[PDB]
Amino acid sequence: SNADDLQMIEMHELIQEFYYYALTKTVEGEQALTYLQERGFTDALIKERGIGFAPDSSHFCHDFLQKKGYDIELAYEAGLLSRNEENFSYYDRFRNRIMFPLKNAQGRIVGYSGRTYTGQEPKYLNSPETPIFQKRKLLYNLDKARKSIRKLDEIVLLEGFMDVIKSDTAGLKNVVATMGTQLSDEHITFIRKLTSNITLMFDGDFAGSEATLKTGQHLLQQGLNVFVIQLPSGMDPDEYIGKYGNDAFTTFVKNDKKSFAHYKVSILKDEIAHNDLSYERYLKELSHDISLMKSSILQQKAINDVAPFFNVSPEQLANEI
Ligand SMILES: Nc1nc2c(ncn2[C@@H]2O[C@H](COP(=O)(O)OP(=O)(O)OP(=O)(O)O)[C@@H](OP(=O)(O)OP(=O)(O)O)[C@H]2O)c(=O)[nH]1
Ligand SMILES: [Mn+2]
Ligand SMILES: [Mn+2]
Ligand SMILES: [Mn+2]
Repeated sequence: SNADDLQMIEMHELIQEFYYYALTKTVEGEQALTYLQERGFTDALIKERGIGFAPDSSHFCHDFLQKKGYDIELAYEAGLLSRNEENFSYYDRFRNRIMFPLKNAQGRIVGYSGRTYTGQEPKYLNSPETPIFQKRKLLYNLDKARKSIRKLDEIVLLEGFMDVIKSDTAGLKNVVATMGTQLSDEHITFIRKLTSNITLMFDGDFAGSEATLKTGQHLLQQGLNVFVIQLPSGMDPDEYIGKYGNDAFTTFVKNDKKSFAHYKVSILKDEIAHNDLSYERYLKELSHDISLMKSSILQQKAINDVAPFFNVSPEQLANEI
C-alpha cells in the first residue's frame, strides 16, 4: 500500500540522520571517515550527500526502528533488516559499511548502497528489491540532475554512483548511473522524456567498451542520439578527476564526444583492416547503425567519418545504407 510505502521511506530518512552522526562524530566511524577524506570527500560533500556509517553491532538499525515504533517485519520488507531463517530473528542488513543514500526521482530516500572500507565482500552492498526500491527504475542522482539534463538537452551515463558523485562535484551536473545493472527499458523510457541525447562514459577498460557497445546499440535501436566519451586506459571519472583535477575533467568531457557509429568503427578498426570476413560483416552492421540515426545532420557526418575505415567514399557508403 501507499501508506506502507511511506513508512518505508520514513524508516530510510530517519536512520539516515543516525548513520550520518555515526560517520562524522562517533569513535567507531573514525576509520570510515578517514577513508572517505582520503578519497577526496570534503566534510561539505559528505554532508551534502548525507553519507553515513553503519556500525558493526548487527542491531543498530534494528533497535532504532524498534524504539521509533516501526513494525520490524515491515523494516525487513523495506530491506533495512535481514532475517535468520532458522530462528526467525531479525538483524541489520548493513554492518560496518559506508552508507550512501539512494534517492528516487522525487528525492526521497528509498534504499542504500553500503561500501566496505576494509576490503570485504561484496565491495558494494545494495538494498534488495522492495516496493520502493527497484533497480530497473532507479537512476542514481536523477533527482538532482533533472534540471541540468533538460537545460543542457543531454544526459551522461556513468558506470557507478561513485563516479557520479565526483563528476557532479567537478562541475558536470547532468550525470546519472544505474545501481550496478544494465540500463533497462524502463530507464530508457524515463530518459527519452527528458532528452534525446545520451552520452556514455563508462570505465576505460575492456568491460567498459563492451558495455558501451551493448548499451549504445540498444539506445540507438530505441531512436536516441548516442554519443561516447572514451576515458584513458584503465581509468574512470573518479580516477581522472583525482589525477588531473576538475577543470581538466570538464574540458576532457567537452572535447572528444563521438557519435556511436564513429566510436564503434574506431574500436573495430584493426579487425576490419585485416579480416575480410569481418570487413563485410561490419560494413553491413555500420550501414544498419547509421540508418537508425534519427538526426539527419549527425547521420551525414557519421557517413563521412565511418567511410574511411572501410576505404570507400562517403557516396559509396551512403549507397550501401
Ligand atoms: N573483489 C571484488 N571486486 C569488486 C567487487 N565489486 C566491484 N569490484 C571491482 O572493482 C572494480 C571497479 O569497481 P566499479 O564497479 O567500477 O565501481 P567503482 O566506482 O570503481 O568502485 P570503487 O571506486 O573501487 O569504490 C572492478 O574491477 P574490474 O575493472 O576488473 O571490473 P570489470 O570486469 O568491469 O573490468 C570491479 O570488478 C566485489 O564485490 N569484490
Ligand atoms: Mn571495470
Ligand atoms: Mn570504476
Ligand atoms: Mn572507481
